[PDB]
Amino acid sequence: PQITLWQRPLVTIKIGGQLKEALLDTGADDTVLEEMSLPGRWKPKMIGGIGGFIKVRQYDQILIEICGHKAIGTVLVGPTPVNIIGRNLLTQIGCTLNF
Amino acid sequence: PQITLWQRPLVTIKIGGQLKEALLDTGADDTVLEEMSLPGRWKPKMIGGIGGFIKVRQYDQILIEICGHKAIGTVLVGPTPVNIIGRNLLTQIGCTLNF
Ligand SMILES: NC(=O)c1ccc(S(=O)(=O)N(Cc2ccccc2)[C@H]2CNC[C@@H]2N(Cc2ccccc2)S(=O)(=O)c2ccc(C(N)=O)cc2)cc1
Ligand SMILES: [Cl-]
Ligand SMILES: [Cl-]
Ligand SMILES: [Cl-]
Repeated sequence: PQITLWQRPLVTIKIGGQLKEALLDTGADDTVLEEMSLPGRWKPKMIGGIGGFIKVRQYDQILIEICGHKAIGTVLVGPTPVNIIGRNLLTQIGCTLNF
Repeated sequence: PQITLWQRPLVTIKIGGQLKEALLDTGADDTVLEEMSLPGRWKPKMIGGIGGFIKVRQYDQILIEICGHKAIGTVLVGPTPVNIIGRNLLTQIGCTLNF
């Protein structure tokens, strides 16, 4: 699709079999979801937000669908203001900014 | 332009006679710049996300040029770690997400 930005670009994602609402965030380098169960081992990751850096859990090679587009990549889990699809997965699904 | 998300979508803007680098950020409702002077009235606001909240000054009806595109809108000014062009101005230059 072509998504305008008059409203937040909230889309449905599917991960671990569940539908969730997430924000397409080109300012986020990474993908960070609210606390959830993901398979496997995780590694530590620091993400720098507006108020400073925080520790989150990094899970690699996770299947996630974004508006029906299948992706497999790194998903961080932590206390994000909203589920966020950041550039790692936006790139994967072929998303660009256009004006 | 069509801007890839392999890297951060950093652009040059011109605001208040200053040339700055800023991130095209679809996750940001409003534009947020590092401390600078702007003309006119302002009112305080708090904005936040990962790591917490910061206080900013909200200036409305500010002229920004983004990639040669003029746009008018609110600019939040405060101790942000990165200059952000949010949806309030992305819309004005006709910026969309595309995949
Ligand atoms: N209310 C408003 O207008 C408003 C609020 C908040 C801001 S913001 O400054 O925080 N801002 C820009 C920014 C800040 C720091 C670095 C790059 C970009 C958010 C938009 N894009 C990412 C930011 N974040 C996501 C977010 C915050 C709030 C609402 C929706 C989305 S986040 O939680 O800092 C985060 C950071 C980084 C990562 C990562 N590494 O993936 C994930 C999450 C601007 C405006
Ligand atoms: Cl840890
Ligand atoms: Cl990835
Ligand atoms: Cl505005």
